[PDB]
Amino acid sequence: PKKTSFGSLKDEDRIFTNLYGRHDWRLKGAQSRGDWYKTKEILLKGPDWILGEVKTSGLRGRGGAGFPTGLKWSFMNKPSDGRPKYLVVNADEGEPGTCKDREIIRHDPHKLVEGCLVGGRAMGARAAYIYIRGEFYNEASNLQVAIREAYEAGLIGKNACGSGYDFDVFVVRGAGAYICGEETALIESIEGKQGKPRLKPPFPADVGVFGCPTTVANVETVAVSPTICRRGGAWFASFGRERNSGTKLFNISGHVNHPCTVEEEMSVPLKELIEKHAGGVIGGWDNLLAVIPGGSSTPLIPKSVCETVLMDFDALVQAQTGLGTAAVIVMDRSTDIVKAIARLIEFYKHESCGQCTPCREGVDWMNKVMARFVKGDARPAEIDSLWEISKQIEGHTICALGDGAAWPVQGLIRHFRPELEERMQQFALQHQ
Amino acid sequence: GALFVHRDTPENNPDTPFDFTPENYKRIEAIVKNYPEGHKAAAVLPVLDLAQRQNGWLPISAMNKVAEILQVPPMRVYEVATFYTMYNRKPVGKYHIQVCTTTPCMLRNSDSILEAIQKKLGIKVGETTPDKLFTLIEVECLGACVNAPMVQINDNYYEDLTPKDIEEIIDELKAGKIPKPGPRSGRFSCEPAGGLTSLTEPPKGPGFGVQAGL
Amino acid sequence: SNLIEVFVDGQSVMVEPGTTVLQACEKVGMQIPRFCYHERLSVAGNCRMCLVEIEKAPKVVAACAMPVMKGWNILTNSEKSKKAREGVMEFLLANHPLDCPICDQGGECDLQDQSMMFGSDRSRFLEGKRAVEDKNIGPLVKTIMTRCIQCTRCIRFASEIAGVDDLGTTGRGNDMQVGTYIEKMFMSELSGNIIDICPVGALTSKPYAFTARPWETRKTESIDVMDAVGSNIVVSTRTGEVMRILPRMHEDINEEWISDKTR
Amino acid sequence: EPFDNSTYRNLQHHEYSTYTFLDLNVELSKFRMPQPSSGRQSPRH
Ligand SMILES: Cc1cc2nc3c(=O)[nH]c(=O)nc-3n(C[C@H](O)[C@H](O)[C@H](O)COP(=O)(O)O)c2cc1C
Ligand code: SF4
Ligand code: SF4
Ligand code: SF4
Ligand code: FES
Ligand code: FES
Ligand SMILES: [K+]
Repeated sequence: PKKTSFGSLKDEDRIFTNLYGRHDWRLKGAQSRGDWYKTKEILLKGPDWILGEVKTSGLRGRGGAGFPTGLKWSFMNKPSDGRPKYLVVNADEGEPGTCKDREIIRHDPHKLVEGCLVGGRAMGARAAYIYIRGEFYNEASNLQVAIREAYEAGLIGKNACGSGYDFDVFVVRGAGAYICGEETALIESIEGKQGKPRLKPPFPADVGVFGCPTTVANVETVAVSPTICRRGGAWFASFGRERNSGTKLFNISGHVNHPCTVEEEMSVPLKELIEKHAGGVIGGWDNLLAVIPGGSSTPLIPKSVCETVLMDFDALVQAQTGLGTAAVIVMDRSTDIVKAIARLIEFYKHESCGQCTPCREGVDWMNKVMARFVKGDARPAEIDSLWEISKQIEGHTICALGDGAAWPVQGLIRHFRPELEERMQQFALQHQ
Repeated sequence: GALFVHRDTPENNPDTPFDFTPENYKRIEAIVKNYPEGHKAAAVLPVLDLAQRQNGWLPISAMNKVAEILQVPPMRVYEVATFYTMYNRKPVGKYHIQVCTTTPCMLRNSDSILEAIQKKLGIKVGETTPDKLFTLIEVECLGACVNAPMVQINDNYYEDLTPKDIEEIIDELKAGKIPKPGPRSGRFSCEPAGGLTSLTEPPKGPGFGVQAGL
Repeated sequence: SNLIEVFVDGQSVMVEPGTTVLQACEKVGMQIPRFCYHERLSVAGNCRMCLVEIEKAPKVVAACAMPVMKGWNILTNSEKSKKAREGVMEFLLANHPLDCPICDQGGECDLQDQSMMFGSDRSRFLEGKRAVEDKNIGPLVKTIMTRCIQCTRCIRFASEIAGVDDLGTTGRGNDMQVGTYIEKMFMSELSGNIIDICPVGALTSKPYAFTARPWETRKTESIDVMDAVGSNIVVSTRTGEVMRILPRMHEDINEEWISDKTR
Repeated sequence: EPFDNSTYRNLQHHEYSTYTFLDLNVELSKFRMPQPSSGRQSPRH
């Protein structure tokens, strides 16, 4: 009837079966692994049926925010006012701890291409723009080899798959900016400007890239869709809990015996992931200090919280953190957590686009303050100031980079204030 | 330094000789036709990247050439040049060593790789070797966090380095030959080092979990 | 007759669709704080000084860029709106130079006035401030660029009103700087208008430098005779001496601009 | 033909060059649809 322990996903129900590149990644291998199967029928069922199945699966955003996919994709169901419509696949993957998108674009690129076709048909888009980060040169070239095979086989382009739908897939490499993972900053980076995010009340579904209706989607969100439509949608919904449904790619990095990328059933306990797939934290589970669950934006949790937490959006939101990109960065007890969070804040300072005052000035301010916190060169009355500054950045910026910089600070202050004050007191004792 | 104001030098000035080779102009033409008519300013980033891949870096003459080719204002090309960190507005070495030093790589001792590089090259972070073969900088996340500390030399990823593997990579780099990218340990791409805790069975054939008529 | 009904602190106003929160507050006589927003320029929405609370909405909105919705109640003086303004002003003043006595903007700044009216009265910034090198864009505009708050008003004006795409931003983050990258003059008949739109002393008039303070000048409203446009101007005088020329708004003739010969 | 999850199958990117991606784009220009047009040649036109 119902599930209560959402783990131990089998190989049969894993979407990304060429995750480690141990099979052919080209068209011939991908076809034998189920790809590009009855795509003509999926397209001919119509956009309404495809979107209905994407809603039935309960799939949410796999690139952070986790907004439901079927509802987001249905903003394009409107009739055309003359302007073109595009699907913009987000392949930037700039979040520290996250390397899951990199693995699809080079070992299952045809999954991404056919997901582009299925989704763009669902949104009624003429072309797909895959914006990959410029650092993924080999992955981008693998993706474009796959796109070339899809074109030469008639699966993309004129009369795509025999459906009569005309669809193009263009790859546009980035040039070294993490802010270009943000959907509107990505849009403006496609348009040849600085990667600065736009103010939202004009939404990408109305005014997107080139000023046309667009939907920006993560690589995994796009790539799972052909298996969602071809396997049932109900089949996808039978994995994980309610709301947060399906399966996810997990990046386990940090103080782990076997850091790895694995596909595990959603709502999996963090313990099962770390022990079964990652081989456990070095020194055992007793040696665990924090774990950052969903990439650098998601605030850390302590070992007590991480002891009995489940890996989905709702369970991790209950734990004052987020699921983010399902990039778990575990830290053993031999870790300077203040140094780690200061390094993350330094990353966010280096990646701020500088457009808006709170991110531009405040993230730099928080980096300056956190650098002192590593040395202890501060008074304990500055911790509350750091909290207030982070809340002043949070909810006051154009994009979510300010929020994702303020959140690691809050997660450090929330669970490791004694360590910060201990460092400050040691510094006061050393420097009289 | 990385200053965001240009100053003319006898090497970097508007009259610095730069132009695209005919093959690069054909590649530019293929790039320009990827975007709708009236919106070809969307090609500034890839055309600038082609300028960098031909010349090695971006002199101000290359920026002006891209602006002329796309009929965008030069200041618009200047903004893109100074915003995206992959654009070399100063010459770099033959091999641009880029070591990731953010937290997931730092926890795997990315500093033991940085110190080995600084010891072998006899150079610091942010400067080139006198033979103009290696430039060393610290970069943010490169999307390879699962692999132990990694570097990007030019276009390739060298992963899970020990303070000895990067020495060998630099040794064969100085010997001219290019090294095989990827993880230098026994693992292949991103799987667990002890064995596959995941897909280990023949993948299902085409049309396995289908429904009705799809 | 297609006007929608919105509320500004409970008071109902009827606005055309597409009217922003800032404009809806403007028609009840309430001026939302702003730095980057100019009504004659495009909307940027970057300074975040116009953030305001929509009743029942957890997240503040940029009043300058957000179109009003039917039934919205703008809370222009709620505590959340005041705290947003105080945080934004704190961030604006974190790296701002302590140049008020030596800066020509002092006494008619905007940063000063909105710090007094909407920000806190004290600092908790305990670090070293930013400093950027000056840019030379001709003999008319003195760019003390470390006073710049990156509102992009000059860039938007130069690109749209003046039609010259010389101004811009280089770099990103905290070290993103407004300028021309290259050493280049900002020559245009309308170049001197980026001085007035600049909210701070980042862009100042070279001829007027160090010469007068705003409070001591007498303002005579007159007409320009350097051309046949008849631009409306204000003549600043002090102790019987003409001090400078400023634009005087006339929507039908010159709006709020004058040419460099007029100025 | 048999199961071969004991070997990497992504060895092509070892032989990629500086112009592999752009050459692939060039060869891709063959089969694309005609781009849409906004009517003008540039927003400054
Ligand atoms: C700073 C920043 C970086 C982001 N980077 C990425 C990224 O690399 N990949 C991604 O898929 N989404 C990224 N996102 C999230 C996108 O903005 C967007 O919400 C998402 O791509 C939408 O598609 P989804 O609903 O399928 O996730 C980023 C967001 C922010 C604020
Ligand atoms: S939050 Fe930061 S990255 Fe996002 S628009 Fe504002 S300044 Fe740019
Ligand atoms: S611009 Fe305003 S706040 Fe800044 S120094 Fe000048 S008078 Fe003071
Ligand atoms: S120079 Fe003045 S007008 Fe231009 S961005 Fe800076 S503060 Fe705004
Ligand atoms: S942390 Fe070094 S690659 Fe992402
Ligand atoms: S005035 Fe609306 S953000 Fe600057
Ligand atoms: K000014």
